[PDB]
Amino acid sequence: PITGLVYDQRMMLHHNMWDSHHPELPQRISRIFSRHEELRLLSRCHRIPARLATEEELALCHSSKHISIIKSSEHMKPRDLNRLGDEYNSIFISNESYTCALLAAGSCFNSAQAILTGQVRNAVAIVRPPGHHAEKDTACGFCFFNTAALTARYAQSITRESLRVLIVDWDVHHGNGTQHIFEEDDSVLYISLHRYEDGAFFPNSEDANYDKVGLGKGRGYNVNIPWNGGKMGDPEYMAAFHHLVMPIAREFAPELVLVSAGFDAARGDPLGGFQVTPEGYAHLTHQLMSLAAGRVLIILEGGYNLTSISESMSMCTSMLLGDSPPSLTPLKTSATVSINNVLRAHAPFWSSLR
Ligand SMILES: O=C(NO)c1coc(-c2ccc(Br)cc2)n1
Ligand SMILES: [K+]
Ligand SMILES: [K+]
Ligand SMILES: [Zn+2]
Repeated sequence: PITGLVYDQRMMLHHNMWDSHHPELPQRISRIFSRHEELRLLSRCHRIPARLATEEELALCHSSKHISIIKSSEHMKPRDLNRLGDEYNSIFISNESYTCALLAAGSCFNSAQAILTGQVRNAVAIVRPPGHHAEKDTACGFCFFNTAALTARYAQSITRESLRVLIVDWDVHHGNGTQHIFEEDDSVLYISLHRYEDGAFFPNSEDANYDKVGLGKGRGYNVNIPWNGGKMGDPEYMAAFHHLVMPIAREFAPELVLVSAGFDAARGDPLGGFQVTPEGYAHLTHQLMSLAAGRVLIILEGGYNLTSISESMSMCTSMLLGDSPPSLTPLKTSATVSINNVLRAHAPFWSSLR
């Protein structure tokens, strides 16, 4: 089977001109890409071309007002760029930000297209800026457009409306935008694992707690796995996958799996404060490959330790390529509490839960 890879160095143009050291660095993606070359993973992949998303494709998830204001930043002066970005929560904008976000989205669209048309079995998308905090009508948390959400809708747009898409968000932060975009949607199952700390961790909303299970026809199709009081690592993530992610995913039976694959839960990351190892990410990837006839697209989200994310994402690509999972302790009490709270909330909706 063939593994696709998409990477375009033009996504490095998006930058913070008032803090050249801001953690969401252009070098995030070049470091990951270089490590794929060093480890001889890139040469094993089918190279998928990048492309710009169109404005009509952005409209699958975003309002015209939001597309209009971000598009207008392409021709702003530095003072106007600073003012606009300070209007959002945790955003910086450069004149290249809009086109880079278009490239991140269209790269993932081409990757989803390649998977669904059978050109490759699975794929990895080394892209920035990230997507999962972006709402229908707002930029937030380094994200302008919700790449993962857009890719789900794009995939349905080129197959059928009811194509079942699982989005597993293992970025350490809650993907508030992805949850809200699909909150009332039973065609897109959103499962997020995130540091929560009783609502006092970015993006700082109780919308991320385990009891937000969806709305309307979407009740049960939104699974939040919030972590509290603990430096969670491989044992907690493996246990969450065993008890929640994989049983629910199997009952949903997705046809396409997208991973909002932040690597800010990795050890070494100062923004996430967790200790998930590269081998841990390999095991999570390997479990997801058992779904959707292997149709898995790994999409970079957050992740800010340049070595950690390069090592971690490389391990995921190795798994997609078919390499054997690498070698990989009981849980903390609060992790057990978190998993039991999700199990109780979702027992009405998922009969396979135990
Ligand atoms: O990686 C992220 N999401 O996946 C992400 C987005 O914004 C932030 C953040 C912003 C300000 C401060 Br202070 C701390 C964290 N992190
Ligand atoms: K998450
Ligand atoms: K949903
Ligand atoms: Zn994050």
